[PDB]
Amino acid sequence: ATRIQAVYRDTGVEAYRDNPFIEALPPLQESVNSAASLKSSLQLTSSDLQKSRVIRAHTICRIPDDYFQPLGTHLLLSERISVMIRGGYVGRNPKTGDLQKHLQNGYERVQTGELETFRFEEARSTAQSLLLIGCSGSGKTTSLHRILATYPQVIYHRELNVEQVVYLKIDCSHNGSLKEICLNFFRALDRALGSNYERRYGLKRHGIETMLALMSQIANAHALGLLVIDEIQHLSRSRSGGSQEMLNFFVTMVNIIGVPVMLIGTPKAREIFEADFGAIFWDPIQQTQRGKPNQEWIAFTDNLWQLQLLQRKDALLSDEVRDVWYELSQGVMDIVVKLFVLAQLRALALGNERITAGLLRQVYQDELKPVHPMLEALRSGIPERIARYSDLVV
Amino acid sequence: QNGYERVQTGELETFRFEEARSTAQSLLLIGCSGSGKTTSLHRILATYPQVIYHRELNVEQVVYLKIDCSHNGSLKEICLNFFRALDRALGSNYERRYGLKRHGIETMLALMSQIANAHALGLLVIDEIQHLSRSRSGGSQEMLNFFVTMVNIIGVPVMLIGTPKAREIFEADLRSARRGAGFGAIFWDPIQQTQRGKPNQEWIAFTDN
Amino acid sequence: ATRIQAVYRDTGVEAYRDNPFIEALPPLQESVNSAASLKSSLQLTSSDLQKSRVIRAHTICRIPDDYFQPLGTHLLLSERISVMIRGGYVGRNPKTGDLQKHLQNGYERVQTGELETFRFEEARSTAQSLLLIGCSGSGKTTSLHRILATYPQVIYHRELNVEQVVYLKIDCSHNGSLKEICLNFFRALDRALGSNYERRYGLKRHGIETMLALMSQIANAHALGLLVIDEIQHLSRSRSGGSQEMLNFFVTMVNIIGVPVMLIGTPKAREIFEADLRSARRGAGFGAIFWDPIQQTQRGKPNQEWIAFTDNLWQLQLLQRKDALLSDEVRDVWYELSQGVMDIVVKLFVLAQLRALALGNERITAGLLRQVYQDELKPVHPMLEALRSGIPERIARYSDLVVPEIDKRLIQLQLDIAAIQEQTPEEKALQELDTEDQRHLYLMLKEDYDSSLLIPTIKKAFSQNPTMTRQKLLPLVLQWLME
Amino acid sequence: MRNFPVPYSNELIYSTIARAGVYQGIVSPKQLLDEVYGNRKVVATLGLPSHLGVIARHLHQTGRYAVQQLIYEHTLFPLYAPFVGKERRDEAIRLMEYQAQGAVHLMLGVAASRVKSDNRFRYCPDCVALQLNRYGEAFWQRDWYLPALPYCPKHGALVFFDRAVDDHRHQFWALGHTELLSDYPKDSLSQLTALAAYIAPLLDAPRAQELSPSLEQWTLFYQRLAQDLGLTKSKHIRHDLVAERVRQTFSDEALEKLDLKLAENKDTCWLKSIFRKHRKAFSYLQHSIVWQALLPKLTVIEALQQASAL
DNA sequence: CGTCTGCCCGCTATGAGCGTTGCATTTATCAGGGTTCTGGTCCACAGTAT
DNA sequence: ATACTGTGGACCAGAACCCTGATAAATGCAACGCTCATAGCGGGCAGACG
Ligand SMILES: Nc1ncnc2c1ncn2[C@@H]1O[C@H](COP(=O)(O)OP(=O)(O)OP(O)(O)=S)[C@@H](O)[C@H]1O
Ligand SMILES: Nc1ncnc2c1ncn2[C@@H]1O[C@H](COP(=O)(O)OP(=O)(O)O)[C@@H](O)[C@H]1O
Ligand SMILES: Nc1ncnc2c1ncn2[C@@H]1O[C@H](COP(=O)(O)OP(=O)(O)O)[C@@H](O)[C@H]1O
Ligand SMILES: [Mg+2]
Ligand SMILES: [Mg+2]
Ligand SMILES: [Mg+2]
Ligand SMILES: [Zn+2]
Repeated sequence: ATRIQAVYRDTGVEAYRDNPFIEALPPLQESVNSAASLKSSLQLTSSDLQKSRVIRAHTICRIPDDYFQPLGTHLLLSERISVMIRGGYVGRNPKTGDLQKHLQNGYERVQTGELETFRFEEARSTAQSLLLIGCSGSGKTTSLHRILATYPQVIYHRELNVEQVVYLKIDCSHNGSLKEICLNFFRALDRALGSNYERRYGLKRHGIETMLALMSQIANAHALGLLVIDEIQHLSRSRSGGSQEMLNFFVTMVNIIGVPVMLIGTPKAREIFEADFGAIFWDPIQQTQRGKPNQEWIAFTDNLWQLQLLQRKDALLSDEVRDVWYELSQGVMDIVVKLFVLAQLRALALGNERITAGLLRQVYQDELKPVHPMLEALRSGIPERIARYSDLVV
Repeated sequence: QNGYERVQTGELETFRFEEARSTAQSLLLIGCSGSGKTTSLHRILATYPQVIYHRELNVEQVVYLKIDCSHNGSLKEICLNFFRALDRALGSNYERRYGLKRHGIETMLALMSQIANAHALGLLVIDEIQHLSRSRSGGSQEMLNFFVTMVNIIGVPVMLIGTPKAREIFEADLRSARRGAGFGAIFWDPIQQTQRGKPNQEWIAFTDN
Repeated sequence: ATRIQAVYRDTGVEAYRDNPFIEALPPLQESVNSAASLKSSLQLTSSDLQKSRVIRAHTICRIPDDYFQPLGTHLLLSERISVMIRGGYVGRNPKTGDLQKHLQNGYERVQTGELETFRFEEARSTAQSLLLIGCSGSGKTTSLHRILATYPQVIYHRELNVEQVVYLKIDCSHNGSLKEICLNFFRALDRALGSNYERRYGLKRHGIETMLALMSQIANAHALGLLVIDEIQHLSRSRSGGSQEMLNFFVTMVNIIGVPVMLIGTPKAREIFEADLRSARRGAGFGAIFWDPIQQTQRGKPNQEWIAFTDNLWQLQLLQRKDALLSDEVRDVWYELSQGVMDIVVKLFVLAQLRALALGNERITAGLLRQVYQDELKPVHPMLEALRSGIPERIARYSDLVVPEIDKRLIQLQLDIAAIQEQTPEEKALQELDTEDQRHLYLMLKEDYDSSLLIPTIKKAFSQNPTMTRQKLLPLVLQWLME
Repeated sequence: MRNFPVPYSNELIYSTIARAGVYQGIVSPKQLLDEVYGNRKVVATLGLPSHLGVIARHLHQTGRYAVQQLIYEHTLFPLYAPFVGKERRDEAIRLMEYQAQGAVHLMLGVAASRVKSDNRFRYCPDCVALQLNRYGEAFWQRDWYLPALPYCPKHGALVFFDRAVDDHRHQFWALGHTELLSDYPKDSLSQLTALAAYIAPLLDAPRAQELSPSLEQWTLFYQRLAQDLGLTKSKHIRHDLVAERVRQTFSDEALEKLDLKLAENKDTCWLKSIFRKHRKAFSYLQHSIVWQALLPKLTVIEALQQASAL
């Protein structure tokens, strides 16, 4: 809802030389500066070390919300998202008369109710697709809230009157019913823009066939850049005939309509995709990269370690603590931060103001019991034993 | 806008235009029946006043709101009981205006967010989660999908209370287990007479008082 | 909260005889002079002229708020509101019985006995619900704010534990709603009483009928004098509901509550009540006192109101190059410039001095007023020419127009006044001369001739005799000049 | 509405409002009026539309388009303003900016068409190709919809097909490319094309903003112009030179296509009504044909210059 | 062979999602009057025949 | 130089209209009704011993 006037750049690539849409974005950045731009941390300062205990407890508890570190893959993800969000505007140019054809055709599909109806054969669409499969707790949503936060959402032009929306994010309904995805697409463009599309398009009882074309034409009423779909595993839980319907509609949209789409899901949602696109697989971090310990694990552990807020602490880290972390957490990105925060919270509350391995073990075995059974399979490492359950690596 | 011109002209190489909300965390509290998990919550939450009205702005701050599950067990009565417990703390008629039969479950979940942002809701405690273990809910995995798709409600950290029968049946998947114990799962137990061969001062003091 | 104990004066009128509610009000025997004493004005002396230009700018910026000159219609409005306030308590007599007991007793006496005829006409409300329709920018709100604040708001009684609220003020806002007035009445009663009536009666669950039902109870419990709804012009018809049902709702308000009620509006709002106004029906009521701008001419001669206001407003000028007498040409021009609308006539004079302090010479010209007119009256160009046209439809369509945000523009005027480099020759003369009460002679005789000889001559006389009064100083400085 | 299309160069506002509903998948004719204006009683009009200002508030954030530019550059109002009268010209805008609709046609007392005469939807065979190639869209244009002449000023004759504005009063229709545009053998009257070319530049000319000669001014100008080169006898109308000029430059079939029969036998003829002292508003056709007949080497704007100056 | 005391399974009860239907609702149809409009009128006025 | 005739401007008056209210008919639309799938249940059948 950040209304920003647009002032254009002058791009270098000849394919982008005319569009206002692709010349309104902030420039793409080299991988050297991109890694430094993403990183953020806490202010700290030693003035708080001698303050009261209660004032220190909340500062300790504010660690997991304001602490992000770029790993190796995020620098690839940022580049791929930038390319895949810039490549979706070269076929919808309003200056040379291309958006008018892409928008005039969409009226015919609304009239007849078929998505293969075309009026202008000259209209060509360019789009890309991706899927981002990773183990639960690996922090894949926050990556798509920090990579995709450089681009402002709503930019307003003045030569035209188009209010471009750069990115939009929806969540599939838990039941996976074929009407609620369409009814929730009109509830993100409804808040990010401040309008009432839902009342004029959803309350009037239409069939699914027309409601699907209304989406594809409203998305081109503006200049939609990215429709990323989170929580795709619920699609398997719908009624019969819907498992394939929106695995064909979401490839019709990419091929014909021309709006890029990326899908994000858990490993147990891979089966419907494989029940029959570039694939990026995310795995929990491991220290044992080939024959020597990985540098990323050590660097991240030191970066997190320098945020302690205890009056009497060990400034230098010991390798036994690192081994305890890797044997109690198995490297999934959610357990480590919560475990460290809980351990130092218990250390502050008890009176022993320094963190030890025994305290870590006691906190892990006393406060994280609903999580132990699944981590037993990860700790064992047996492929057959780890093959059971869901949401695990396959 | 100023950062936008500075990044367009080349002076500034980075900016943070807007960041969405990423501050939704939950917690579960399970203990044996009769251990006092409700009178140890009403008295703790009786210190914070519920309704706060600000003159400078025009919002009412509902600090906390307590819902109880029904006797049979289904999601729709929980969804409607949110409204039935919200219209009493304030003076309003949300139940008849919004709680109609036409709306589906997903519409109610997407509609709770607007009211939870109109009034700055702080905490939402759900107790007696015991009744939802097995019932005509349409499926254990579907009800678990409901309790995990309750993330789209704007922030509003939630606390879940149930008997030890709820834990094993209810948390049996990693993606839902990590959200139940998002801030540590507090477990309760009865008082022990002998700590390590020495009488506990807690039991003695409680019995004497 | 002026909780004065009720001191019971005696009024010789038979109708107001021995009423505890009425007697606590201020007496009315010399109220005509009191009504004509509403006049207020700033005090300005010749000393403020030699100050720096920022101080003069502040002094000019202070003129709009503390200037008020009573006119003909103010006396009529004061007398009418006094009649409405004091005649509203003949029904709710506390010492004797209420109205229903009186009617029942009259019926029982006319049944048998020898009371031949009894009239059941009773009181229509208790006084007519005046409707003060007038064009926006004429000065209704300030007139009520001053003539309704001379009555103490709360008269806390002693033997009866009741509060005698004498007047009240509801006020709508932009894009209001029908239920908003009912809610705002309860909310505004708390500020006048200090209680928390909104907690128990201000629930949103209640329907529109229940709000009025509770309003009747609370208005009967507290002896209420008046209920002044204001700015009906701000309401939006379509948002609340049916436009023609607003008249029904207002009639229901007038009938149920029973206390005198007076609405305010603009000729745009007249079409809501026009159905009852056209008919001469008794019971519709809603008498209208029309507010009209000041007329220039009367019987083919200039109206005395216009010149009386003009000279009084023209006495407040502190221009350095100012002439004593107002020229006739500007008198002719600003009336056609502003059509006599009360608000903008003062605003043009306010802006003229600020513009002249920066453009150059410190005087008033017709071109300066024209320039101010094209500068800061842009939103009100259509309404002014609609008033010039004289067709009622043109005036009705262009009502409710007001200039936005003049106060913020005044600040940037002052800031622009602050930043200047060059100076006038009179500024040099006052700076170089010892202007400590010696300035007055120089200022009063500056325009006779050039002051080049005057600057050292007054110094010569003053050094000749340092101890003088200005009264004796004037003959000597006059005598040495002619030599 | 959040995205109101900007009008193209030299098009009617009706096609703009139509493209404002073609662009967002609104097919129910009631919803378009519900969203654009908010009232279900608003009418659809070709030429001299009303309720303008609501159409400009949508384009407000663009600082260019305003009420005056919309009415003068994007309607058919320029044809009626200069000739009828100055005060009526100045009051038409204030009568038209607001919600009044009935008074618009009444006050400009020339729109008594009664039955919809040539209000069938019209287009041009060659212009659509140029609009397609330079824009990618097709729209209604002010050049096609001249009130009387059914001829495109540059070329050819307009393609009538069978529909009408009275077929659906509450429907805005945009031109459909997939709706076949079939050519027919061009049957053109060259005099009508020349007249259309002569009258075309008045539509887009800045100087027609405020110049409206007065009624008495019209009378004196016509008397002086008639007496300049000898079109009037001593206090009598010649009745022969005026007829032979218009018959030399215009043939009778052009006049019947314009439905403007001359009547020398009958005393009541429009040509004699023009030369007598004027008391009512006159159409642009009569002034244009008189100007073309009396002097053939003068433009419309400079003709109005000479008419108004003296 | 009674009976028996606990099993099942076709069944009953019930949540979840969608589809008509009477109902209010708007729309459309007919008699009528008076009003501005334009069609036709004329009459003083100016220029020629005796 | 004045009666006779065209004539332009001012002027009566019937007429198409057209606007509006009173009444019947078509109709879209929230208002229940229905259907579908799903989980537990008590009379009935095979069974089986003293
Ligand atoms: N690279 C990282 N650097 C710093 N903190 C991280 C990183 N990755 C994850 N985190 C932390 O881990 C948490 C992110 O987890 P979530 O935001 O829930 O994503 P997610 O739960 O893994 O996505 P799912 O399981 O597919 S719904 C936050 O507390 C982050 O601070
Ligand atoms: N600390 C305590 N001291 C005394 N009584 C307690 C204490 N905690 C709980 N109780 C008793 O427990 C009862 C409440 O139990 P409750 O929390 O309703 O159980 P559950 O959580 O299983 O519903 C109260 O009647 C109260 O008397
Ligand atoms: N006698 C007076 N002297 C100076 N200003 C006056 C006088 N009477 C009215 N006004 C002006 O009228 C204005 C307020 O009245 P107005 O705004 O018209 O009421 P409302 O807000 O109801 O329209 C004030 O700004 C004040 O300057
Ligand atoms: Mg997420
Ligand atoms: Mg409990
Ligand atoms: Mg006011
Ligand atoms: Zn053409």
